[PDB]
Amino acid sequence: VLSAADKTNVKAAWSKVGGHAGEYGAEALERMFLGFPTTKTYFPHFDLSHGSAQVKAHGKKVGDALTLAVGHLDDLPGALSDLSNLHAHKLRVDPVNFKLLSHCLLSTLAVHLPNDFTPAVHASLDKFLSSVSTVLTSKYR
Amino acid sequence: VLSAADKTNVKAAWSKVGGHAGEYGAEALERMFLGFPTTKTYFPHFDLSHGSAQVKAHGKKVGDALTLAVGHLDDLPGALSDLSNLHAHKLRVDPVNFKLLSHCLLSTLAVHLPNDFTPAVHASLDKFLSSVSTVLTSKYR
Amino acid sequence: VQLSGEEKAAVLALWDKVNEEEVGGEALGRLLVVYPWTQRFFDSFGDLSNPGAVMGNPKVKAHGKKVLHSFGEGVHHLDNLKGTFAALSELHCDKLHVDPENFRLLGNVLVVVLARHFGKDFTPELQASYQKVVAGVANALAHKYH
Amino acid sequence: VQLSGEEKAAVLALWDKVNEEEVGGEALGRLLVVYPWTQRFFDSFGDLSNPGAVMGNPKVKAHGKKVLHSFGEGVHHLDNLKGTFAALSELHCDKLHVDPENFRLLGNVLVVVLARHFGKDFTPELQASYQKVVAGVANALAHKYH
Ligand code: HEM
Ligand code: HEM
Ligand code: HEM
Ligand code: HEM
Repeated sequence: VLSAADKTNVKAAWSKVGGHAGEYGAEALERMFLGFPTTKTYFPHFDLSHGSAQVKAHGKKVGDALTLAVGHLDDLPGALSDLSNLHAHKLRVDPVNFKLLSHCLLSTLAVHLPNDFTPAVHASLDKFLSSVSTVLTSKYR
Repeated sequence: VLSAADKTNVKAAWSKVGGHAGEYGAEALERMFLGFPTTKTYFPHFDLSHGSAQVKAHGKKVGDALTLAVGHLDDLPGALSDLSNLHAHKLRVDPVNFKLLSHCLLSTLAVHLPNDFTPAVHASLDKFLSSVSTVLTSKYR
Repeated sequence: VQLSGEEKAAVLALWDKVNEEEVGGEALGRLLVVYPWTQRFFDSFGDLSNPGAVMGNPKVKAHGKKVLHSFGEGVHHLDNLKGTFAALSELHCDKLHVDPENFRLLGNVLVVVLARHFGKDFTPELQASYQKVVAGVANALAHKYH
Repeated sequence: VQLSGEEKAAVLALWDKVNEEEVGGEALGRLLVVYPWTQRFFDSFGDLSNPGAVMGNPKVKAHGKKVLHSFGEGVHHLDNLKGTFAALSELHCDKLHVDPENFRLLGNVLVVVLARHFGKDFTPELQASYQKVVAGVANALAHKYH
């Protein structure tokens, strides 16, 4: 799914994200919860209020998870194995929700890095998110 | 994506299919053109008539291609690269179409092997078709 | 929404031969096994760990009979689907929050189950007609979406 | 297919500021680059091999403007989306055979382009309102299908 050009684009794109991966992850979640309320069903035990600290902490987790994946593009299945088990077997997240979060992540990146979010970057990042999403929804014990 | 258990199910199930792969592929196509007319778009030069020899001849191709894939479950990206270049780079087939053909292929199998098309085989066969589809719709070089 | 004159006839003719007990249950059973994330809405049904427990589950078989009953009311009220499913729409969409895409998956699984029971009598021309019915039902259920 | 009174106000107020040419051309261009199979419908426009050729193509820019103008009709007729897109629904579904999922994909690309153009002003609350508009437009275009 990911070509060499895509891997290059991703690594370079994440380099611009820098240390803001957690902030972006948090904002993306806020955008997802408001834009698609259905996703809130998965976080009953959360305080989804405006500026919630729980969402902020979780955003950080999601952001680090993504930085982790960018470092292991040639073996996402193994580097994200524990995460797949959690989302696919334990949580049983509808794969549709992953498209929602990915779209909200791209939207957030477009807002903060308008000059760097080019068509090519957008395209590779999208394939990247799709790849990560497939790994987290597949039950390949 | 394709676990060890799925692989065994796929190899075992395709053996029950045997030399009928071509026939099934041809029937699957016919079910697709009728059930989802939107797919006839990619075959303007085709005699999509009932009992067409062109459709029969093409079904054979699809059939052998899948038999080849079952033999390379551990390296589909390499084994199917020429078909990925064809469908993704040249034909630019909308990925939604692959889900339609996959569905029509499973329907065909349920018709001819109702006793072997158990829920477990149905699940593995579905993951197998999705993996093949991802590889053919991706531009990875 | 619309089927040809003898399309409806061939469709109903096949439905008259459908076993109200078996079909619905196998369809829900296959949905839960092939697309495991749907199991999330049926935890109260009990053990859905392996295909053996699912197909043999009593709740699944019973509920499937209900579901199969609904498609029926769908196959018989083609010209007025958005009205026959208005209630169920509010339930699945507004109450359960089931994503529309799943309505499509179950419709298709139902078609594969129909293909398994009727064999060569479930011709490509007939499946084509049922794909319209399946599409219509999925749309009506999604209609009331908010 | 509707929003709060305060939502419409916010949606329309932002539209006053949208340049259909700049936003439309970028949105169509990013659609063709991010989802390559959509290029299949615009071969008459010319070379769409790489992002450089696509974003600089005049046909792409001109057509993008037309598309954005249509969303504008939508935004100014949220209560009558089905009627506003009846003709385009016929064209895209019955004549072009464009799969509905693509109507949804272009809708999101558009929202991503709006986020890039308005930055921090395109708040998550504003986006949420636009996700409804985009959803409504896509559904209305898929009507003549089903
Ligand atoms: C590809 C994007 C995603 C990534 C990388 C991701 C990452 C993570 C990580 C790293 C955790 C656990 C962190 C920890 O152990 O504290 C987590 C937990 C979880 N994820 Fe995801 N996730 C993604 C998408 C989703 C989606 C779309 C949903 C559903 C809307 C979801 C629902 C959950 C839930 C409910 C938890 C458990 C939260 C808790 O109880 O603390 N995730 N995710
Ligand atoms: C997973 C299923 C698929 C497989 C394994 C597959 C396999 C093949 C093979 C083997 C060929 C090349 C045969 C040759 O060299 O003559 C081919 C050609 C082609 N395929 Fe597919 N295909 C699949 C899905 C699709 C889908 C979904 C479409 C679109 C509806 C499609 C459209 C075509 C077209 C238009 C050609 C060229 C036909 C011609 O001009 O003769 N394929 N495919
Ligand atoms: C075309 C598709 C479907 C049809 C025709 C349908 C029909 C029905 C019907 C008739 C009921 C009975 C309600 C009552 O007794 O008043 C029901 C309940 C329900 N449905 Fe569906 N349904 C469909 C798809 C789904 C899907 C895909 C899911 C989940 C992934 C789902 C989850 C449920 C649940 C959880 C209930 C409540 C069960 C209970 O507590 O008894 N349904 N459905
Ligand atoms: C919400 C989405 C969409 C809207 C609102 C939209 C709007 C329009 C409009 C306004 C026209 C102009 C027709 C005329 O000049 O009379 C048109 C034409 C067309 N659209 Fe779309 N469109 C949408 C999605 C798509 C998609 C996703 C595709 C295909 C992937 C597509 C392919 C075409 C083509 C090929 C034409 C003919 C272009 C020409 O020769 O002028 N459209 N569309």
